[PDB]
Amino acid sequence: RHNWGQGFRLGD
Amino acid sequence: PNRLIVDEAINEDNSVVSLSQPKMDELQLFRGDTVLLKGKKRREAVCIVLSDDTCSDEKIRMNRVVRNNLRVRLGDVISIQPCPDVKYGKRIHVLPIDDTVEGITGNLFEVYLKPYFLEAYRPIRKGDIFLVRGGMRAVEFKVVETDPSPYCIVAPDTVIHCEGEPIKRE
Repeated sequence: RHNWGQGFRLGD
Repeated sequence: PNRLIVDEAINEDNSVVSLSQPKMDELQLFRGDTVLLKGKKRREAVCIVLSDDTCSDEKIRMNRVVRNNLRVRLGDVISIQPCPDVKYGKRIHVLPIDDTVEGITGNLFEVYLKPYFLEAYRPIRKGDIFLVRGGMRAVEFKVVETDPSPYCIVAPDTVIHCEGEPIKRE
């Protein structure tokens, strides 16, 4: 199935 | 679904489509609402609707990115409807299109995605292709996953994932 990996919180 | 003829954009923001105020009133749309668009080849898109004072009642102004995403040209017809259910995304996963990131590219989040998304509250849909200009490179991305699925708004708490193998064109 899907591998999301790691990410960044967008913020404001 | 109201049907509308595709016209050129004046506002060049990828997330925006424009309608005449009378058409917005007829559809009960408010400035800034999320709308669901249907194009050719079973393609769908989510956008933010604004009014435009030169727009013909039976037309919709949309930029080239949204047109391409819907597989329509200027003069083709789309359908529009309100899409009020769209929630703030927990997380999204986008991958660049191989032929736009051939060779060395800087960090995709820093150069492209952060500036693109920051404070824009962009509605996006799984399967969308969008274009970011990172001075003077233009990178195209595909939305490979959203949570919730298949669409969401990209908001401050949304975690943006862009790791993985580049997507092959077509």
